[PDB]
Amino acid sequence: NLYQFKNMIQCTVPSRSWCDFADYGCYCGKGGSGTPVDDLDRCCQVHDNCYNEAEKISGCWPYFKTYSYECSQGTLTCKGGNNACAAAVCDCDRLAAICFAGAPYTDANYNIDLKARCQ
Repeated sequence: NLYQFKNMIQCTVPSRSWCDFADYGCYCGKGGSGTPVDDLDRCCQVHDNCYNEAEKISGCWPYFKTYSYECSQGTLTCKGGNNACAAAVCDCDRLAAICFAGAPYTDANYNIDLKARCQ
């Protein structure tokens, strides 16, 4: 669920407030449309596409699905016991939090005009 994804970001990018990733580019912090603006926005495009794919599983709602995962000593682990939906959504979130860690953050891309730039 999103609360869990917020915590994953806090796990991999503790130098940034989680909120920096909540409204960035065309894809970070919504469903997403148009052309990703940079590397970090591409993390988010893949994250969003990953959620769209997980939505094909019956009863699977990525924003709301509570999975089982661990954050400790700089490492994210999606745990055994996750059903197909949980395991899919957890992996979406885990792969995204890692991507965020290695991607540059450009302040100009925070809170851009989605209607004009993301068509």
